[PDB]
Amino acid sequence: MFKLLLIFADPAEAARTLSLFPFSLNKENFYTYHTENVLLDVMVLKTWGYRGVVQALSPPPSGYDLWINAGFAGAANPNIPLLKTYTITSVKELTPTTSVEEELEVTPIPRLPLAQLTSVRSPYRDGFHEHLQLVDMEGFFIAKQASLVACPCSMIKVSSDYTTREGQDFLKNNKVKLSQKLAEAIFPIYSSFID
Amino acid sequence: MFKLLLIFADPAEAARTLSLFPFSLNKENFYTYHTENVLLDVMVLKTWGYRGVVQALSPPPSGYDLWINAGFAGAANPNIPLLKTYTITSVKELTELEVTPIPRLPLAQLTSVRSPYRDGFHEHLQLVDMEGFFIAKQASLVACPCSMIKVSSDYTTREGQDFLKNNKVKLSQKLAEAIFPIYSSFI
Ligand SMILES: Nc1ncnc2[nH]cnc12
Repeated sequence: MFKLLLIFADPAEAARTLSLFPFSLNKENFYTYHTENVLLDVMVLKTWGYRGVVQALSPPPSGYDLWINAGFAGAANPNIPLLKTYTITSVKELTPTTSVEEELEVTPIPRLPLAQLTSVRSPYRDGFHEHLQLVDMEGFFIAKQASLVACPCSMIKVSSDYTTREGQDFLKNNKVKLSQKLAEAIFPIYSSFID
Repeated sequence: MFKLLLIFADPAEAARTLSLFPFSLNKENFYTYHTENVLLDVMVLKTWGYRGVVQALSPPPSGYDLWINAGFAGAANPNIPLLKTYTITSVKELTELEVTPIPRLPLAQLTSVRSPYRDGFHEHLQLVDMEGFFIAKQASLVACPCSMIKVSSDYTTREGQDFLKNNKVKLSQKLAEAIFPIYSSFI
């Protein structure tokens, strides 16, 4: 029996995927669905408050066969069109006050185009950048927690906004469309693990 | 822009497919969704069988590039397992028309009847429904290709509907999981 964990940063990202299957809330306060040989669970990191906390995935969930982090990401290069779904090859956490970085490889999803991801704490609205592609908040954290349970981790990121002040309105106004692109990319993955 | 019409005979059969996209309700039982490249419309009949087809699809809508009739079907041969999604190659009325198969689905032939068929397996039948023949006839009027997705929902023996009633969610979800990739085939 194949056990797949989906991880979304927030409810908006998760919404359309949660519509795809008849999930139920379990007694542990997260969403679950199973059929045939597949268990499909969903966890949402930040449902409350102004920020996510480390205990959202600490200790990391044990026992799954694959984690997929699906979410929105800002485009920091104008050559990335919006509303486009990518899979991630590597994710780096960047600390802007020191320029110190860490970086982990992640497992690409078949048939999605490849991109690099940088995770940063604060929303990225500085502008465009020579050496950034997609930018999110939680990707590195999730990949690093996955390493603690030796579970492979893949990422699906949809381009949600250009990383400028003016560009944030597009994210504000297109959350349903963006969440739908995530759902459409997740389905063929789920389907490939039916035995 | 590709234009797809999906037709379901009742809301329970349609329910999980309608959960797949953030459809807008244009009018009673008529749902619409689009991206730039694909228009996806869903019609749910207001009653079953030939009467419901006539009410909803006469006149037949023009302008679509494909019609898909998705629904529950009875299995009239014990060699057909239940909870299995098939695509249809031909359809006839028990009392014939080619149908366009959806790729990567098991193949079956369909017979459309005007009353719930419970006569057992004593005929060379495969899957049995109430709407498909009549929907294919309407699609022909507008020279539109027609495909059908039929999930085996009961055996055509007495009280066989109990399996369908117990498995409504799973059956409706099987239809949704066959429909979701078709939408993606046009992007
Ligand atoms: N047994 C049956 N007869 C006719 N139409 C059906 N649709 C589903 N089951 C059926």
